[PDB]
Amino acid sequence: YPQPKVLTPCRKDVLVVTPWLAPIVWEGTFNIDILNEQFRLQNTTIGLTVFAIKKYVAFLKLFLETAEKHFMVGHRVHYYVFTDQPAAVPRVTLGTGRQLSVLEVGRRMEMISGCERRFLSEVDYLVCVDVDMEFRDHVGVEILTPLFGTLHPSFYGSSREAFTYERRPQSQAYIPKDEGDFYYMGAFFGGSVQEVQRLTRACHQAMMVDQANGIEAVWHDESHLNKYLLRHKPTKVLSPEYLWDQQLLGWPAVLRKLRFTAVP
Amino acid sequence: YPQPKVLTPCRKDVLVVTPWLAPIVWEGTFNIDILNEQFRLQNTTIGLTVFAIKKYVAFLKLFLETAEKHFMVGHRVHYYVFTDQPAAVPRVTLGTGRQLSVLEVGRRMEMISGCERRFLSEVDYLVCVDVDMEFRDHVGVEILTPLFGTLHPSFYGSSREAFTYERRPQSQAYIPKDEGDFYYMGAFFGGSVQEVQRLTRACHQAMMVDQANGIEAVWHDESHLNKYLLRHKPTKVLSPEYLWDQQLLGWPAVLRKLRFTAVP
Ligand SMILES: O=c1ccn([C@@H]2O[C@H](COP(=O)(O)OP(=O)(O)O)[C@@H](O)[C@H]2O)c(=O)[nH]1
Ligand SMILES: O=c1ccn([C@@H]2O[C@H](COP(=O)(O)OP(=O)(O)O)[C@@H](O)[C@H]2O)c(=O)[nH]1
Ligand SMILES: OC[C@H]1O[C@@H](O)[C@H](O)[C@@H](O)[C@H]1O
Ligand SMILES: OC[C@H]1O[C@@H](O)[C@H](O)[C@@H](O)[C@H]1O
Repeated sequence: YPQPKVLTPCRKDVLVVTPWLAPIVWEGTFNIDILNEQFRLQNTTIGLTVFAIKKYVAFLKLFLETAEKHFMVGHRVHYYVFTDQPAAVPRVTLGTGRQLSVLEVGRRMEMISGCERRFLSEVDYLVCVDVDMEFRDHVGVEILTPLFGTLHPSFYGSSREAFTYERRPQSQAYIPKDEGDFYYMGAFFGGSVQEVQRLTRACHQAMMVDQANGIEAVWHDESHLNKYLLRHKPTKVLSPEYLWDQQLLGWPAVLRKLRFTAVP
Repeated sequence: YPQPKVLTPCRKDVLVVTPWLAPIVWEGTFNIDILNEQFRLQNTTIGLTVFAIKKYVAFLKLFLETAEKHFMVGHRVHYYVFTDQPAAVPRVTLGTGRQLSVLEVGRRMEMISGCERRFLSEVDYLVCVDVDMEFRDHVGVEILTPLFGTLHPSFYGSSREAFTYERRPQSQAYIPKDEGDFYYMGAFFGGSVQEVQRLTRACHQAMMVDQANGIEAVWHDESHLNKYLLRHKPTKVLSPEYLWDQQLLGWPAVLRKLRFTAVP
């Protein structure tokens, strides 16, 4: 492979590492051949969780189809579809080493954290996403790490005072005006099973405290996710390549790939 | 602290992440306040090993004195001085939470890997350096990670064909002309105790194989270190700030700090 050269940065237009030395994942920063070998040597299994409740079942066909094309191809994958309509889950043909479980429900942080023992035995990493999305390009093992969040596409160019963190100190999700690294979106986070269970258990515990005190954070679990990732910093951060809306935001030059996007 | 901004890289003159998403540690890439808190929360202890055999005992006073000023200040530190002259080890006054053990000898990869049980109980990380050096500036927890190597100061601008890897395929340290990420120097490596014991055990095993086959790698343990870090890629790479010789190489603009340098 091309020899990296220490005096020629690959990307000079974007921050590629956080101040706590976590990689920020952009096209041009990783050699996927290297990463694939590292992960295949450990026989890595990746769990992907998606909620499809009521009308949202309609998004599953395109979500699954495009995950088969782009999501961890070559690696073991276990999709977990949480739904109130098990009969509505479309039968999508899967590649080898890939499987799908339907988990009938009848919220997300709770549901992710009481499926606890099942995830620990079955997968090495968990990735938690929204269902009303599609994969358009590679999303692979470059994202994998103990704990990751994703830069919210509307706020990656913003100053922190503008971040819509929870601002009331009455809420467990409270973050002062002068604190904050990034604004992560709730739609794409993950990590090792142990770290995701820690995060979702914390967020759930914090939501219950707010509920008992008669307050809902301004953006619900995303507020708590942001407070958690402030205090427990992620070991990788995904760039907005990993969570985009072309309809609302276009295709800026800074995004060399649009990998996982909102459905119009 | 200053808010990192995703569209303003801190350093645009240097590669700050490897193609396998390991940070390359340069001044300007890390907020040490963040890192210090993370490590102090775990009550981190760092072991620093140094060999001072024969004449090399003379380098210990300045090495230890300047380590006290610059090396992991604020954190727990355990110096391990391997020497053939225990009475020649200078008595240097140490800061709180810091200790020094004198290990009488009567090579390095062997010696590091049979002190195995002692390191596992006493320290969380191990750092292995040459003694004929001095600390001139901060060397702290930014370096800490499961496995790290350091860019050899003479070769960081070079192409791989120029790297003085072992080129004879008869040697365990053999690396083909078209393979190779970097040229790491043997003078500064480390990691978790488990990873350093794995590395030094591998290098030792490989040296014995070469010795049994009547061959010495061209640069001895540095050759084996380079073969190991090719096949087991380091989780952080230190920039040449961490291993420099101002007499031979000056003080280039690209080096904002000279942290650990050869003694003239
Ligand atoms: O009725 C619903 C609402 C939400 N969701 C899941 O939670 C996410 C949030 O959807 P969004 O917040 O865009 O809709 P809203 O929060 O406004 O109901 C969806 O992607 C689904 O993955 C769902 O399955 N059914
Ligand atoms: O007689 C010796 C040679 C080496 N060393 C240790 O191993 C390192 C290598 O020294 P160097 O290779 O510069 O000297 P040489 O390898 O030419 O003997 C030294 O820093 C010491 O840390 C030592 O203690 N005594
Ligand atoms: O301010 C945060 C909000 O940003 C909106 O753009 C987004 O659609 C919401 O889901 C929420 O993340
Ligand atoms: O080619 C590798 C060699 O480079 C020299 O500059 C160095 O002093 C030697 O110790 C060895 O590392």
